[PDB]
Amino acid sequence: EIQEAYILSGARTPTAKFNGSFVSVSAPELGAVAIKSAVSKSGVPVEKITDVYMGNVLQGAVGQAPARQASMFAGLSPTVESMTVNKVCASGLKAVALAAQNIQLGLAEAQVAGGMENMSRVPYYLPRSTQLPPFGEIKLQDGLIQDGLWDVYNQFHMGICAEKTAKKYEISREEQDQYAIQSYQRAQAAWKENKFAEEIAPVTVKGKKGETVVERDEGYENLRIDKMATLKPAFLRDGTGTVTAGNASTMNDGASALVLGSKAIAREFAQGNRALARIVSTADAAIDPVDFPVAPAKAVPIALERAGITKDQVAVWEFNEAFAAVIKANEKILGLQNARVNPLGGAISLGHALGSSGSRILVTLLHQLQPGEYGVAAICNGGGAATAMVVQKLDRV
Amino acid sequence: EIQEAYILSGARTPTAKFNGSFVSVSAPELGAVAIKSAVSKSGVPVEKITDVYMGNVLQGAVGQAPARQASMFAGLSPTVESMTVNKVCASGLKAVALAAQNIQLGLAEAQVAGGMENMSRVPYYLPRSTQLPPFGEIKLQDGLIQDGLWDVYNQFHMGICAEKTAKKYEISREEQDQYAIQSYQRAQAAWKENKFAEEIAPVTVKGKKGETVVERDEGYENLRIDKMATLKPAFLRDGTGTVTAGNASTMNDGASALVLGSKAIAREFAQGNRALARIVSTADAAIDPVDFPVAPAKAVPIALERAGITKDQVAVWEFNEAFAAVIKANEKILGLQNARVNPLGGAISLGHALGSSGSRILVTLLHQLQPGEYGVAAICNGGGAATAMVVQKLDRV
Amino acid sequence: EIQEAYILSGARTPTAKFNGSFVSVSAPELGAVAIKSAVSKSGVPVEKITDVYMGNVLQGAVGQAPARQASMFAGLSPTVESMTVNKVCASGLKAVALAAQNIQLGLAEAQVAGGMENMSRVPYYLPRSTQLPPFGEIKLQDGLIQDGLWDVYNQFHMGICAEKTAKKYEISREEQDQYAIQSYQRAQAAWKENKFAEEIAPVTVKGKKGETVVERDEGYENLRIDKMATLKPAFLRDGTGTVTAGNASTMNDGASALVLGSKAIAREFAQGNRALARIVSTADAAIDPVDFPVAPAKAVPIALERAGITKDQVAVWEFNEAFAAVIKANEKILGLQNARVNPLGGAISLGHALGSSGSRILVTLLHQLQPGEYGVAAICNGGGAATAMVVQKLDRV
Amino acid sequence: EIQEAYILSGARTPTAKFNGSFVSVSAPELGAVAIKSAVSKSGVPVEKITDVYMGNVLQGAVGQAPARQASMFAGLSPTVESMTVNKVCASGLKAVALAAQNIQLGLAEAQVAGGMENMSRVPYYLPRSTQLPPFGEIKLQDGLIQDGLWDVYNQFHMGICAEKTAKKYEISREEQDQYAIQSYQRAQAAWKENKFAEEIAPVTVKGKKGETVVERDEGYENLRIDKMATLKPAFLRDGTGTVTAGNASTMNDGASALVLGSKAIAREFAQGNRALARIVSTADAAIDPVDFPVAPAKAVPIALERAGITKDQVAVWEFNEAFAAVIKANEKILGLQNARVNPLGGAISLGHALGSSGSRILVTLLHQLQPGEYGVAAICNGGGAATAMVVQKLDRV
Repeated sequence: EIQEAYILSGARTPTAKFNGSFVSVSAPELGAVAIKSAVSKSGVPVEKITDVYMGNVLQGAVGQAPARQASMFAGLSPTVESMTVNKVCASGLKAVALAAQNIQLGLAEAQVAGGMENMSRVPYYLPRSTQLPPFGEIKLQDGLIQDGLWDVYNQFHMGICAEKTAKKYEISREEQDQYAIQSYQRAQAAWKENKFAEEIAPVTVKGKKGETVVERDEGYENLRIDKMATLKPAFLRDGTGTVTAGNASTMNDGASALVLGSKAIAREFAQGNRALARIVSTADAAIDPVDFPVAPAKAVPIALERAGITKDQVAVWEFNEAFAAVIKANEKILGLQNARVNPLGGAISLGHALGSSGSRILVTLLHQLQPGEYGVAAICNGGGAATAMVVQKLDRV
Repeated sequence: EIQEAYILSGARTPTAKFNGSFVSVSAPELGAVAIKSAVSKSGVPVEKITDVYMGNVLQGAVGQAPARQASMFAGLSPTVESMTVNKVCASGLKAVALAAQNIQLGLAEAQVAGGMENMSRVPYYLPRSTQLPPFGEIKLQDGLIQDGLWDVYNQFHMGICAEKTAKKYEISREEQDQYAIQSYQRAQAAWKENKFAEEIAPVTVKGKKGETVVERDEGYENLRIDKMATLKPAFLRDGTGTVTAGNASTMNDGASALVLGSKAIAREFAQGNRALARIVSTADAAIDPVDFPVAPAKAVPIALERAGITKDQVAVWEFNEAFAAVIKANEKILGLQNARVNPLGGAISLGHALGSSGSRILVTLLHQLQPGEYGVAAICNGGGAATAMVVQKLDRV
Repeated sequence: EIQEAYILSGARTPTAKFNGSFVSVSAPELGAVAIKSAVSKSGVPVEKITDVYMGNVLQGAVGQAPARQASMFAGLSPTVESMTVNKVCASGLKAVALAAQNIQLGLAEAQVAGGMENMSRVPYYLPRSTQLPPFGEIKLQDGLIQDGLWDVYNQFHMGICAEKTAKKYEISREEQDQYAIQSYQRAQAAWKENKFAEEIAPVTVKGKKGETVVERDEGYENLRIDKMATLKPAFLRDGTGTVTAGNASTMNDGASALVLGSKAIAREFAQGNRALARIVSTADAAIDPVDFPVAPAKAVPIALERAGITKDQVAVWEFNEAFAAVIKANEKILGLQNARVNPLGGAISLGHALGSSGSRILVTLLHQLQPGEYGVAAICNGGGAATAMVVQKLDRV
Repeated sequence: EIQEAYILSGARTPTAKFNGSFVSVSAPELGAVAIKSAVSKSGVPVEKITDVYMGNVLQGAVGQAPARQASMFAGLSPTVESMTVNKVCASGLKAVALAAQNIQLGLAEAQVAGGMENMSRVPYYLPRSTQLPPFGEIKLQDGLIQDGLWDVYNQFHMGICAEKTAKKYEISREEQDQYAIQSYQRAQAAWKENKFAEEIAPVTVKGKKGETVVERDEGYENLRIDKMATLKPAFLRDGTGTVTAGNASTMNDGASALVLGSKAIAREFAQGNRALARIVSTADAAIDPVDFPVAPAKAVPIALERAGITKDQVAVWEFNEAFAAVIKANEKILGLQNARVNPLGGAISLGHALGSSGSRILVTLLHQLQPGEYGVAAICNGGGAATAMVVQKLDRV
């Protein structure tokens, strides 16, 4: 009596630059535009949707119950339950898996899930009087670094963890800069062909002078293939530095949302749906924190097993491009050198709104699968962990 | 083939006052102490536990992946997966349901779940350069208020939500103070008889020169019956105010954790476990944000329906005492005036560490049920929601 | 045996915009530039100069002993004594008076004196732990407001003081806005003909890529004659308001410095010096804090009396344009609507670096005086006071 | 033509501990209390007093025109002119020398002058948006440290300057501790005989429980002769260090004020005055910033020559006890190791309100001279400078 869960629809905001277009738009406002567009496209009447689960990594100053904000700003009923989920970078995918579980268990027939992040709006932390010294210099941490990008156990940046997977699998500066230039080109190629028009939910940002409609990603046109090899290593300055701002993910503001359904709900409302797919399997996996870059290589086989398919049976892989080194290490271990991996670009060129990325790569995946094809979305997360989902694209049922 | 999920064991830190015994101990350090104790008391080999789900509502400056830190500081393997959950005050119960689902779907045989909050260590928020005015006065938000206790939709304290439920259900200042007084007395009674010794995991605070072992809830000895009628309203000062510091929960630091298992794991390892129980059902439910106080009245029936039991079959009820007004309104609507609700005290007297409280009431519940008895934990949460769990205490499986 | 004191030099930095070209350049580093130039142009060997007195009304985060910093950055010997003076907006004129007094008493034969402010660099104030509340919202004062522009006794902006001087002496919105347009045109006319080239000392700003040389006042171009009449009252928002951002002075970053000498030093080194003049008198005067705008009307008569001259003998008046309402009020009381007041514009168009403006309007006066002419510099200051100096331009002796 | 100036009265507040009795009382309120007393003991009719000059080193968040605030809170007329003077630690004595100059030129007949500092109330500095990085950790400077106690040129504490002076003049840990023990003992002797009753103006602190009258210095009782030789160096902690919290100035809150008069005003109203004295000479001197400790040794001879007296004609020396090492070094250079130096204690035991201390030592010096005796107040200040005043105590004329 374990049931099956279907993706009926998917939408994402454009991915804006750090301190760019979405500075005045909170993560839940971004969530709201992704959820409004997902429910519209699902063909499901809003009253069947009973829960909104949204990933959000940096919750500081977002106000009470971020997920609940997104739900309410999307115009959903106050009767719809909600939850903000933090599996760091995996938050968005994990949220989709949690919503699927509600359907798999018979507890609900329709769900919305995804993620959201406004990195521009994460704040600095001032401790209260009892945790301040009585005199002398105070250091205030940036939430982006202390909560987002700093390993607790080995007290260094995620960038250093990548440096140590880059050496252990012999992934050079040149190999990394090659993958990054290719991510930028695939993104430019996909935008010229307009491959993101149907998944994208435009954000109307207000203001004093204007009203601007943002409908295009920000940062994918910034490729200077000249400069890329001329960049300093951003994290390791002991001579052996290979990760740079060029060949790593950028910080971004953005959101993404999907509507999920039972077999019954998919049949009645979703048969022609463009993003219609079965959730075949999900899997989480963890190893040592420093080794978070290769966690996906642990999660993917568990997911493939639970789906009873081989690697060769998945048409498209979407792995989140945290760092070029991450993709190349994971390509090596799973033997995916000639697989379709991030064909339209990834987080190096399209951006990384942390809480959203897990569900944004799923939205991108579903739009580039043919009927009957298996897809895989996998994303690594800080602390040494990863979430992978197997999806089968469908025309009906 | 939906499997059954069993609580094998349960522990909680003491609940320390705001700016007290735990200012130096981060929420995940507190988490690790409750987890260490729960796994130890479970009798399950540590390698069979595959996931740690911790509730935590105010994640600011806790550092990356708060639940991951709790799991590692507990000595659990880096192979153990984690996720930190934010359903505001319901976070800790929701985390237990989420872990139960892993077992129900056959994805794991043993879990740890619970919650943690250090309200002392919640920072103030300073926005970055791009959100600050060029000149003129700046307001820094506390963070306890902006993220914890401030409604986004009606821009006012959770306390005003309590005031409106107090008027609507004609719950008097005197009725509130009388419940508050009873909460204090029940907590003093319980501490005199040492009724919390089994469930409490002492915390070792490495102080200035020496080291203090905390094993006693702080706050429950602070009843001044005489002064109770003359306390100022904390939130509403128009003459109609009824909710005070006296009849409201306090801010607190603490953590709580349980070990869950499959039938196979309980049989082989937990026969006769002191806190052994079946998770018979769970329910989430939501209504208008201002009516969050009464959301538990909507969830409890759904959870009783899914257990196939009636109110009268519930031996004891653990409802979170967010405000006296909350417990009285729920007692009215569900007709539980003559049922055993919060027999040993609650949040008014024993404290409210937001992210922990949902799992803290479950731990307290399990230690006061006889073999074969049914119990309900229920907890309201900001944005207008609640979750309720039905448990059946057991000698063996 | 009271000796006379003469002015031999006279320099000022360009007045940069708030958050303009000098954000990187500390008020002392600005002072040093204006000092280096004024000692160079004096002809006096640097070893004869024994003291540096500099105005600076906003000293927060400037570092130890601002005036000292100015002196040392200016290359002057550690043997030179310094003091930083705060008479709010009079600070710069006051420091010249006090340096003159050293010469008037026979304690020294050569002094540098003047003023400096970097309002861009004025900080916000965070109370230490003993003056912070244990929880809830904190207000951080700007300091441009709290220390700079806020009357202590009547808790309102210097702007409100001006409003009450604008009503009392019936000075209308249109009368203010006329004077402002007039000021803006006199500054353009002056810069077109390049009149400030002699008095300005260019500031080389060291940047991340190259070096910029700033030689031009920033803000005198910004006249939109039409928009002036539609600008909202800045300070008084009950309908009756007349004072605007446009008809008021701006916040600015700049410095000014003069070299003073004994008769003996003037004769031996400074005959036919461009700036050469005798300080014939000074006077300070104070009234009610709200009436600080009309305080130059109490100080100029006293200063004339001590000079032993009549109003109609003074060639050029330089009153600081703190507001348009100020200049007009003082034109009505002294009967100067028929005299040369601020011929080359003032603080409305040329800016207002608080601590510098006193000595700035002095340098600007000395450069537009012909031999044997009497000039008066006068400057109102917050708390209800003013400082007036009478000079006599000289070719020799 | 140059007159001479008379001290007619002298008052100070008790010197309160850092974060002690005056936390809630702003520097200008403390100045007001000291001014009220000095005016009241002057037996000058208030309206003859035309100017208030007060030292204040740390003006941040004190509000506009600190000296004006002291004047107005004292009850003096808005008629009265004011100025706040910043010569670091020499501020209060320089203020007295400036006010005298007004009398010595014939510009006034009666002046108030002194200093004030609330080091408890000095704030931390948050730069505005334009001087903050776009992301990453921020350091907030205390303000006591950055403006008060940090050398700009060398980038180290005023305590490191003392450590250099200590080693250059072979002043050992034991020698420094002996002077500090002696300072505490002399201060205890002076308090047991009530030798400060005449000069101390008690401060009334309004609380949220009642009123407190503070009449006694805080800190002079804290001597533990045992624990003094066991204290860790405070500023040089590499093992080389000699200066401790014990043998250095404390941080303190306090204020001090004298009334000054013409020969004509002394005669008509101050014959008999307890504190009555002539200002014989005043001198400022400057050397290398690291050498500030020894700047008094350069300033004293200049002040003596201008007084036309020799060292031996001085009954009592008050040198501000910034560091025990500062006193012992100047004693060596000037050959005053056997002279009457700080007989009733100093800043090491009696505290050190920066802006106040220069005039505080002057009022202490006046109350221990006999008629016809010469006294010297000398005080080193940050940036490598000092101010010395020579007075002659007088019973009349």
